[PDB]
Amino acid sequence: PAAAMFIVNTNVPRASVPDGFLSELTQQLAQATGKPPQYIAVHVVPDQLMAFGGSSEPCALCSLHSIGKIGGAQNRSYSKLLCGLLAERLRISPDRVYINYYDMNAANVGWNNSTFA
Amino acid sequence: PAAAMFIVNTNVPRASVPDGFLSELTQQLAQATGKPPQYIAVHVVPDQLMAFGGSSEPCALCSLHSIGKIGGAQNRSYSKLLCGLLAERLRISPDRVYINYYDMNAANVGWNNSTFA
Amino acid sequence: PAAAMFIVNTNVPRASVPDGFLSELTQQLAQATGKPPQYIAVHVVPDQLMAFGGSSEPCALCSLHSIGKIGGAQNRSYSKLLCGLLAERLRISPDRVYINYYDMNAANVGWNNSTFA
Repeated sequence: PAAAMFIVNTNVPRASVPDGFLSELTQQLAQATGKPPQYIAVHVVPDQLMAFGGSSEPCALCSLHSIGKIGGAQNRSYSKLLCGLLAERLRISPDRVYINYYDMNAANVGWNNSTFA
Repeated sequence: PAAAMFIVNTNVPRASVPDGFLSELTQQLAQATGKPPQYIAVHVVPDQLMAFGGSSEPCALCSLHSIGKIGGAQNRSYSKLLCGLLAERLRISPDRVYINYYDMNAANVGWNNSTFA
Repeated sequence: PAAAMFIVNTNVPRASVPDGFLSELTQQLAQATGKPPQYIAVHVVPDQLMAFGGSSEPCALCSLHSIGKIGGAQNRSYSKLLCGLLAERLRISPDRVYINYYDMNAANVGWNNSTFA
């Protein structure tokens, strides 16, 4: 199925989030997952009270929930992509980023008054 | 056990969140799960920077973590309920909502200086 | 591997969050998990619109994602620790706290352009 969602939490200021970033994340993830952009959801949360390694330089905590398209090599590619994007667009060092991956069962994803199973 | 928690993240403005909405979610979920309202926790996050399908009309990303009471049919009923509530109260179209469901092991839920196992 | 991350969401005001709290959480969790503080990430979210049991006294919803070091007894110790910290520092009653525990596969944790597997 086509469902995937990406969340990034960061201490980086809202002003540093470029315009079009939501569409950028959406479409890059659509390319990466082989899912249509219409069912990719994205959520960016700046100005958070956060630390990585006990210090407060720019950092991010992210998650990608997806129905399928999750696994070792795939997650490696996603990590390369997303760390690249966060470094280029949000000035965050890749070694200060965690991304948690979740392969969701269709039956555990609600949408449009039902689930995807 | 009685533990369940619901989170909704949305780009909908804080002003559009009606008064009593937390209690409404709590009690509707208590009905739905057959759990006492005293152990239902609720978290609503408005004004978020979000997109669904690459566009920023009202949308929501939600999760329901629960000890038990999670599964295909149950999740379908929850989705009908919650999409209904989000549409009625938050003006969000049900086809712009994801709800992730999690059946949590008692041993993986901390509360009151211990866990539920 | 060394990766662990902790998030706490609470309705408690930002002003009630003491200075040094991020480092405190980081180091206490480093002690608790036997992981180096350099790979512990922490995220604190105050002033949230939240309820526990349908009422809005101070409460928290937290999560600890970790590569390993998760299980029954361990989670009990973590819960004692974290509820203690939240009560002492954030004035939150331990019976109004949920902490969800996640043992993450190395292959499902992205960091530094790759994963931990």
